[PDB]
Parts: sequence; structure tokens; C-alpha cells
Amino acid sequence: MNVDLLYPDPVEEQRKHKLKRLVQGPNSYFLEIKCAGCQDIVVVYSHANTPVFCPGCTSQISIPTGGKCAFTSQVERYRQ
Amino acid sequence: MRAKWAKKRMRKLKRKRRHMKARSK
Amino acid sequence: DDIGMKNSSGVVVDAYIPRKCSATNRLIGPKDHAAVQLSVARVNDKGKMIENNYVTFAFCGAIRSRGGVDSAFMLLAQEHGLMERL
Amino acid sequence: PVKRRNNGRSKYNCGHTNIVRCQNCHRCVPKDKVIKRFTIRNIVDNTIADDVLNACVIQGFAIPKLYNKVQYCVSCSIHNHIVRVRSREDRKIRTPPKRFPRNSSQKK
Amino acid sequence: QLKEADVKKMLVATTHLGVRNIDRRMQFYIFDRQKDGTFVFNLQKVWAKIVFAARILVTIDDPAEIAVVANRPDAQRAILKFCKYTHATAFPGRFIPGNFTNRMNPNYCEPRLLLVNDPVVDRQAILEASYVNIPTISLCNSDANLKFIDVAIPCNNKTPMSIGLIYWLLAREVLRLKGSISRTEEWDVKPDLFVAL
Amino acid sequence: EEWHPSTKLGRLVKAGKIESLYDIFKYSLPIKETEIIDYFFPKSELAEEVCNIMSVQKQTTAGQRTRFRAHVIVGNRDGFIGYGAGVSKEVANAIKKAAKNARLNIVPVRRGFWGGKLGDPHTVSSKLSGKCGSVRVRLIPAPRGAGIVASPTVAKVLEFAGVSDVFTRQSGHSRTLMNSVGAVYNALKSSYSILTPDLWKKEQLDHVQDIRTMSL
Amino acid sequence: VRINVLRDALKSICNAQRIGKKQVIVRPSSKVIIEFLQLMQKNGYISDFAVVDNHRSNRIVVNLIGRLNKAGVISPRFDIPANDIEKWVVNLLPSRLFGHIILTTSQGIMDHIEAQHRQIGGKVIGYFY
Amino acid sequence: GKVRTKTIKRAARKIVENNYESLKPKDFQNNKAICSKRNVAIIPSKRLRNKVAGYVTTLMNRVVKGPVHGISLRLQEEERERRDNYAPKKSEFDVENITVSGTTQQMIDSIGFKCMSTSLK
RNA sequence: AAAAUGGAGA
RNA sequence: GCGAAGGCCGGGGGCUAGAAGGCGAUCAGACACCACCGUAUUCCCGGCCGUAAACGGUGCCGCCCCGCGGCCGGCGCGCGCGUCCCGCCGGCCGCCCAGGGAAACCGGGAGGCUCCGGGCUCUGGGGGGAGUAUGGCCGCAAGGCUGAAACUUGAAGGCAUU
Repeated sequence: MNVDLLYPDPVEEQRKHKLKRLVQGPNSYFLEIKCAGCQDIVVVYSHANTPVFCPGCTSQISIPTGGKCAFTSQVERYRQ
Repeated sequence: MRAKWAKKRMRKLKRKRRHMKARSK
Repeated sequence: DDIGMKNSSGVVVDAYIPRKCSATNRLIGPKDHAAVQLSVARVNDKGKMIENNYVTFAFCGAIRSRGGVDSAFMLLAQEHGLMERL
Repeated sequence: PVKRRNNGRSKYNCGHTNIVRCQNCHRCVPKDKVIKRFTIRNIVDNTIADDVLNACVIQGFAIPKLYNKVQYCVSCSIHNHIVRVRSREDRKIRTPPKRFPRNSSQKK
Repeated sequence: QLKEADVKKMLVATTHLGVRNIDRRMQFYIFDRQKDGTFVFNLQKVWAKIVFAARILVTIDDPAEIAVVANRPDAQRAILKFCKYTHATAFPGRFIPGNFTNRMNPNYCEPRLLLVNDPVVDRQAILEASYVNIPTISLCNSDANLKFIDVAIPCNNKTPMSIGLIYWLLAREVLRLKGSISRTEEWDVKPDLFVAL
Repeated sequence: EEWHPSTKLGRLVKAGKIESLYDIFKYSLPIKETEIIDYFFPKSELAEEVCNIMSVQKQTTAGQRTRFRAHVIVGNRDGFIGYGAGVSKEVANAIKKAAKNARLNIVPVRRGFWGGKLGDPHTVSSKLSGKCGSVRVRLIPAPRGAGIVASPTVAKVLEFAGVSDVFTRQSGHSRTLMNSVGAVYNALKSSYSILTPDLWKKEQLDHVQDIRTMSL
Repeated sequence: VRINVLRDALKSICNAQRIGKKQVIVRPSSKVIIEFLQLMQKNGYISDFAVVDNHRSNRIVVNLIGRLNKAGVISPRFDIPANDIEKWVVNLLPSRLFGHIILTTSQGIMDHIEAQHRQIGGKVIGYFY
Repeated sequence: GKVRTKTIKRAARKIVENNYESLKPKDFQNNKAICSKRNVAIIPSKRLRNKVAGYVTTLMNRVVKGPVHGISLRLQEEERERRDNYAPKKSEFDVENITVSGTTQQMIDSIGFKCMSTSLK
């Protein structure tokens, strides 16, 4: 079976540790979210540590959990 | 338990010496 | 170049040249009583007939024990050319 | 000359445990070295179950089922034959033998 | 290559399953595990592997010298078929331990090549071959011990219909190299006679 | 005599098809017949030494099963050697079972070199380390200005191998000979077990002399 | 903690080759481990190598010819005069045919053979069998 | 009861299978005289012969009741080995088994074939 | 339930 | 700086077990084992002790590994969304492949090492004498901690086979 360490295979890399990969890279992303009422775009980390409130609505659009940040309003996928 | 009945026997021997060393002086 | 122990002249002082196991590059041992010489034969177009010439690989029993001689045989066959795109 | 890897105990990530005394020996044993067979037995003997069931004054009555734990000491277990010393091959067999899924203290 | 009529035979003849447990050296042959959990194999891999086995079988100087040892009930019916068309000297029944080392033992056979019916029911037979330097070729399940096994045939192996297709496929593939049994045509034999009631 | 060849390679040895012991060693073969090894070199060939006939008495219900066991070491000077031993009640049946065992295991010495390689080899190519139970031995290559530097038993074994000079160090129960003479032998097995820059090459898939293929 | 990168690399390369895996990784690239690796490649024991590079320690991926018998380090560096180079060949090299001890000299870093011939002796970084 | 040695049972085993002819299945009397043709076996004493002549009545009875372990009936060696040689109603073992889930179809999709237009039936 | 010795030295 | 139990020093407390001490009953003795009482103790507070088969009989921080499964902690992975799978796992582990070992066995090491050289503290050198003697230190004491010799004499010991 042909598997080569020098040229790293991207499919396995995702399952691998953020540090164990041939290059220790970020494993999280910035996601803009769509407030249903207004079209202001708020960028949020894939894992949020501090709450970001949608501009014009005082209530935080993201209540942080240990990893993924859920959103009270509908979610804009990643960057789209 | 021979080790226990030797060690504590040794301690009884050690104590005997203390009285003998001080009272005699 | 008289591969094996050779004299100052460069001719083989010791004739015995234990065949280096092909797969691991490590040699087959004098006492390698677990040694293996797998051989497979080539094919001829539409007929896919056997031409009586067969590529002969070698494998020590340590690779056998490693159970990795199966993946290794196919890759070694790619080196000998028998393996297709797979 | 270590006899068993477990050392007669299931202690892992630990240092000390509570002591439960043998019902027979009365010997204190740490929870780890105690047999702990759990036994389910009907309160009446099976022989007189029929006559007591025959005396079913209340409707649909069932026998009193008792749930208890038996914890003999190591020395109590061997002499009362709860378990038997086995050979090196038998040492790792993790199961009680003689099937017996029958529900009573006596295996019958 | 692969032939669809025969390919659909393997699929309909229990050669689409394996053990739920897996080993790293059988990962490539395995397609993956499905919701059912029995690992489902990849069909092209099976056919390609059977051609690779055929080339070693034509290579041996005496076609008779290959020995196939069957230690499992299911293997017997298909193993009987191997001897009818291929010339391999069979080694049937329980191995009778140490035959390869004990030349004095009655059924001792020196097979320049070996063939094992099941990876975990021939444990003595691969070690015995290791003592006598015999290149080891065998059948392997999704999960198998590859110890002392050089190359093997991905298969369900746990039902004789699959075992039947394997001895049928191998017999046909060596014969195709000899250019005798079919040559781009029908095999006289039919899929039955590869299972015992 | 006129032995029916016991081994399949025995038919090759009987035919004369086997060229020499070296050929079966190159193809890594098990030699199961004393005659099969004698065919390569018979008639006086190797000198024979026998020592250490320990009498193991195994305690049992009544009297111990007094029995004997002795070690036999092959000594052909042509870079081939073996260690064998036999257990039997009678003195004869013991040494003569051992003689068979040392014959059944024949291993080739590398016959290596240090500074001068013009003439024929004076030492083994690399330090040979042999582990037999407690005993671990070493055979560091020596220049020809050095002699066979060794312990009295271990030197006779290497004299039998025919390496003229050597540097020897040992660890373990040197007084127990069976481990020591086994160790120096298991070290001799290391002689060809080491990849050497000279040994490296890519080719030799000829297979025409597969002993198993070769048949009458 | 990790003081000797070369010991963690040497046993990284030796252990991998023992299993027969040609491609191996090394946790930190060092300009000195570059010296040992390229002197291994130069003598032909090791094959083409590469360092995937982050901005941090860097990881070394090396393909092997599979022929390595033994590699190792003398920790820490002990300095020997060019007069004593041969005593160290006796203890740490099997034979004088395949002898190579990594020496460090101010005028270039070479294996033992070239150095004594150049009449300069420095410190033995690591053993190369 | 009576249990006899390996040689006594093995001689009887040789007599019942390697020279079956027609040793009697349920009758002792033919067996009493059918074991003394001299060539078939030579042993002294009538009772010693009778020891083989005892087991033979059970061994032949066993063979009549069903096939023995490693049955080698000299008179009837080709018995049901023809059934292993036999094929059934038309030898149509194959065709229309189906039982393919979406992933089983995906396995055939992984090779180049697309079996039954990806619609097994 | 009790249940104790076994001189030295081949 | 802590450190189980037992011990000690003053109080408080005292249900059960129970060092001592008493009985009975055992056995040529029963000092004991076993029954029956029973004081100190055990429980709490404020101090001293500072030791245990305190043991995983295996100091610590690193690195590389051979696969197969559990248990716990998160965290992602797609999946008809089920504590479903699959990894990242940090720890708990079982069996074990080479490798190692006098062996027993270890192998998330006791391996990579007579081809004997990551770093760093500790400890040992035949079995006694001896943890003794003698000083110092510590404790209220019990005891701790540190630590020889004179002389002896040929094995002491380790794991395994019948």
C-alpha cells in the first residue's frame, strides 16, 4: 500500500492532533453568523471563550461552551 | 514473627545498658 | 565489484554472499531457517500466458512475523513492476 | 516469585481501602481481598415452598426474595470451598464454573 | 481485471462480509464497516488479489508440490475441488502436528509453497512451515493473525459458499495462466459442488 | 550406509546435485542428515574435541535417574563450525549422540580482516557477541601482530573455526562451559548476520539454484 | 526533559529502521543533526532526507536505504587529541573497514577517517556503525 | 464389563475394515468361523481369536447402524462419496440472492462495475 | 477436639 | 512541610471491639489458641512521635515503540440521530509482538544496551557481628535519626526442575 510521510496526506491530517501533524497548525476557524433580524456580520471563533453580542441586540449572539459556540439566531455557515 | 521478637529483644537489651551505664557512673 | 567479503585485490576473498533479503535490505541469515523466496510470473497481453520466467522476491521470517510482508510484497512487486495501478 | 499480577486485589490508581470482616473468620479484610459473591435466595426452603404457596391466604402472593452479599475472608473461602486453588493455566479463567443460573443459595 | 457475472457471484455468495473486529494490515482490503458493523470488503481488491496468488502457483517447479491444508469443516468440499483440476498435493484433516519437521511421520509433505484454509485454525501449520523454510501463502479474514503469513486472500472465510468461491476463483486463475480451462469463455463447472450439505 | 536419503535435500546430496555446504547455506536450508553434511567434506575433515560430561542425577521416587551429557564441538578449518551436545545413560551413547548434533548444525565463519587484506584472513570481520543464558562473549577482530587471545576452552573452539588471531572478552558464568562454548558459537552465527557496506547490493533474484526447486 | 536531540533522533532513526519503516520523523531539526545525517547520506547509510518546516523546532522526514546497522551518541561530547583517535575507533567501531566516528574540528566537521588523516582531533559527537 | 487392549481392538479393526468381505453385522455364529481362514490372521487359542470375534460383532453392527470413524468399508468404499461428487437440482447455486444495503452497493461502486444499475434485484 | 522429640557423621 | 496505625502529653467523651488483668474450658502446660467479662485504647480538641510488607518490594523528568479490547475525563467526526460510530485522547488497565532478563516474568517496560555513554538525586559491594558499641542530634518518654570495629567462617542468598 503506497502511503508517504514526506508528502503528508491531508485526509488523515484532519483526524490527527493539532500538534501531531507534520505541521502544527490551527484546528479552529472564524465563522461569520447571520442575525435573522439584521444583516450585520459578526465573526466568531469555532471555539468561543468570550461572548460576542450581535450589534443592535444586547443579548450575546454566542453563549460559550467548552468547544463549539451555539447561536440564539440562525447560523451563517463558516464564511458564505 | 522472629524478626519482631528479635528486634524488640534487642531493644530490651539496649534499655538494660542505659540503666547500667548511668547508675554505675 | 565482487560483492561480499573481498581481498585487498578486490576479488571475493569469501565466496559466500548471503542473498540480501530484497524487501528489508537486511540480509537473509546463514541460519534463517524461516527464510522465504516468494516468486510470481509475468503475463503476455490478451493471452495473459505464463512465459516460464518468474520474478523471485525474498523475505526473512522476521518480516513474516511482522505480518507486514503482504503490503510489502505488493509494494516490492511495484518495484519489480508486477503491481498494477492498484 | 510474584504469585498473581493482581496481588489478590483489584486496586488500581489507589493506596488504601475500607475493611469488611469475614462472616466466618470475622477477620478484617480490605474490600479488595474479599470474595464478595452476591447471592439471591428465597426466604423459605424450596421443599416447603409448595405447602406455604398452598396456604396463599392473600391473592397472588409471591415468596419473599432476599438480596444479600456474602464476603468470606481468604482463609474462610478455601476451607468452606467457596473457591479452589487452581493451576497457572486455570488462574486467568475469569468465570465461576458449574454454570448453575438457578436462583437459590444452594445451587439446586 | 474483473468480470461482472463472476463479480456478482462473489457478492451473492457471502464474499461481501468479514469479522466486526479489524487489524491494521487488513485495512486496505476492507472497504470499511457499515451500519451493520460486519466489515464490508472491496470487490476489486478481492479479484486483484486472486490473480496475484495465481502467479506464485504457476511458478512452482512441480504443480503437485504445493500443499493446501484444510483444518475446518467448511473447507473440505471446496478443497476436494482444488485437487480435481489443479495438481496440488492436498494436506487434509487435522494437521497431525510437526509433519513438516518429522520426515519420518507418515503424511509428511515438503510443499515448496503452502496454502492455509483459515488464519486462526492453522496456527501450528504456519509455524511448522516457518521451521521448514516454506514460503507461506494463505486465506485471511477481515481480522486475522498475519504472523508467519506472506500474502493472503481477502474473504468472509467463515461460510463455505465464500470458501467455495475462493478455491473456484484460484483454480480458474492459475488455469487461465496455463491457458487451458476457459481463455475468455465459460468454465464447464457450475457454482454448486463448492458446499457440503 | 548407502543411506536412503532421509531429507528431500538428501536426494540432492545423494545425486551430487548439491554443489557444496555453502550452496544450501546461501539458500538458507535446514540440513537434517549427518551424511548430508559429510557429503560436502568427508574423510578425517574436522578434528573432534569432547569435554564436560556432566552427570545430571534427577531426583525421583527412589534412586536418582543418574544420566550423562557431554558437549561436542566441530572443528573444520575451512570457515565452518558447530556446537552439539548429547544426553544418554551409557558414556558411548552420549558422546555419539552429541557428535551427531554438532554435525547437524554447521555455521560458516566470516573469515574477515583488519589492516592487511592481501593474504588470506587472520580474524573475524566484526566483533562477534554471543548470548547463551548468562554468558555473553565478544570476538573483536585482532591485527595479525596479535595472537588468538582467549580463555583455554574458548580458544580451542576458535582454533577449530580456524581464525588465527582474536581479541576475546566475556561476562557471565565463564566456569559453566556449556553456556560459554555455546556463546562463542552463537557469536560465530553473527559472522554473516551483519550487513556490511561490501555486502550491500541490489540484484540476485536468479532463483535458478533454489535448492527446493532443484530435484532429480 | 530533552537535553540530547541526537540521541532522540538516533534512536528515532535506528528504532524505525529496526521495524523496517524507511520514512521516520525527528521532533527537532538541529544544524548538528544535519551534520550527522548528511555524513550518513554521504557514507551511504541513509537515503534522501527533508525537514518539513514550521517556524518552531521543525520535524525531519528521512527516507532510508534500509542498510543502517547501528547509530548512537556519546553524551556529552568528550574531546580527544588527534593522537588518541584510534583508541576510540577500537571501543566504538566494529572493524576498521566500516569505521566512522563523528568528530568536530574547527576546520569543518568530518567523520574520524578524514580527520586523523588531516592530523586534527576534536570532540566525538556520536557513534556511526 | 470387558474392555480389551489396543492391539486386540486394532486387529479386529483391521479385520472388519481392511478385509470386510461380509463379516456378520448382528450374528455371532458366522463371525465365530469367518475369522479363521489362516491368511486373514494368525494368533493362538480359540478364546484369543474369540476376543477379536467379540468386538467384530459390535464393529460390523456399528458400520451397519451408520458410518464409523474413518469408515473404510472394503466392499462398499464408493458409498456417498458420489454425493460429494453430486450437484443438486440443476446446480443453479447462484442468481438473485440480493440482500444488498446501500453500503454493500457502495463496495461494488468502489470497484468499476455499478452492479444491477446500482439497483440489486 | 488433642496431636511433642527423632542423637553425630554417609 | 506533611505522614496510616499504635504510642505518648493534658482535657473532653465513652456505643461496640478490646493490648493488660481476671475468669471458665481445653491439653502431660495452656502462660496461649477458643468462650465470658473487662481497664488502657478506640471518637473529638490542642500539642509530641515521625515509623510500616509507608510495597508497584520498581526515584524523578524526557525520547522511541506491536498490535488487540475494555474503564474514566473532556473534545471534535460523520451518520436518520441513536450515550450511534470514529478519532484527539489525559489518566485506569488487561492480555501480549519483537526486544530484554539467572530465571520468575516485564512488555502505557523491567525494552531500545557487552553493537555496554538523554539529564539528575539516592542506594549497594559475601553471610554474620549490627542497627550493636561510641559520640552528636531529636523526642516528655517510648523510641527515632546518624553509624564503626574486635572477632567469626564458607557459604548466605536469588528464581526455577523432579
